[PDB]
Amino acid sequence: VQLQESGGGSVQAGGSLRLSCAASGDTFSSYSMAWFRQAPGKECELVSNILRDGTTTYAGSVKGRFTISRDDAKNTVYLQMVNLKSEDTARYYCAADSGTQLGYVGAVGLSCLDYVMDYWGKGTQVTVS
Amino acid sequence: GKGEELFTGVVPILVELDGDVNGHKFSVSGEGEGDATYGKLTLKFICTTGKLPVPWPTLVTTFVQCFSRYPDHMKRHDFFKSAMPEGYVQERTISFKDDGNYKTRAEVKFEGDTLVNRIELKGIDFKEDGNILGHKLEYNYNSHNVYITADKQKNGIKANFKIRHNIEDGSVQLADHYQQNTPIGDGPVLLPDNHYLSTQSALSKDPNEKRDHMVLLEFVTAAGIT
Repeated sequence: VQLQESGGGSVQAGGSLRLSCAASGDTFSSYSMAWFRQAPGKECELVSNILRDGTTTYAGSVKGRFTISRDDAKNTVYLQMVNLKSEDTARYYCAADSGTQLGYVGAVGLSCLDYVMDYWGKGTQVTVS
Repeated sequence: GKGEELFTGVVPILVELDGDVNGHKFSVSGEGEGDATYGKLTLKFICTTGKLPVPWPTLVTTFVQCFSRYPDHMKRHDFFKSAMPEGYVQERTISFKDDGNYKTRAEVKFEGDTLVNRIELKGIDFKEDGNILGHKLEYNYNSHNVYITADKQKNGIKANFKIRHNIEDGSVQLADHYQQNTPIGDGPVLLPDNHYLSTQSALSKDPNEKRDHMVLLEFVTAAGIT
């Protein structure tokens, strides 16, 4: 499986962005999907999950502004962000996993990879001005 | 809290495990001590049934997170100590990639002044030719985080994480961990916000020990909340 993020870039504070992540192959629906983000000099954060069973979770700082969703036909996961703030500036990564996923959100350590996932996208920069 | 106060000094630890992996039966007895002030564990485990049929490193996570150092600003998130002295049940499923799984049930509680971890382990569907039953893991251990989420319904917590076990040929064997902890007592416990335990483990041998055994020096520190 390859994961490819798109839909990032620059945006005004108060604006919106929809990140997309497309998976290759024919095995998507069984994966729990997640969005991580990391800003310079900070711990990586798991910001939102959508589990295999459909359950969604969100870091407290984005609850009510971010919405995660998946399309098991297009094999894609999305992160709709509204009312973006400077605090949201970071590189955002898509990840997929077939192991135990319980909906953890929050800091995961100095590397996103410290939270072990089967597959990772290369990420996309989001810069809020 | 009463629970927390039990850990301000050095506490003796006893670990006892009965195991059955693919029908291979074994028992392990361990002794040591924990000093939660420093998140420090020193433990020596001995296989009392002869040769351990699985690699020592695969049993590290199974062989007392109540000894984690919770920074003062995070003390309200320490479920493990809050459940003491009556203790907690810790259950795991550990799934080795492309191989078998362990299921463990342990009770962690005080017996007198001693913190005891009593474990039953069942392993099934392993390959005799695989990294586990074939003893192909290196005798070392990487640093890992343990990701904790609350389980209000059971008045406890859950955790998940994967362990990366170095293999002798240079590859890595993943061990996915599902964990649940529930209090043995019916009294109040602390239910945490999401956070993680950062854990470093060093494996060694006692030069004067002829039995199959493992010496473990481990440091566990809670993190993720500012």
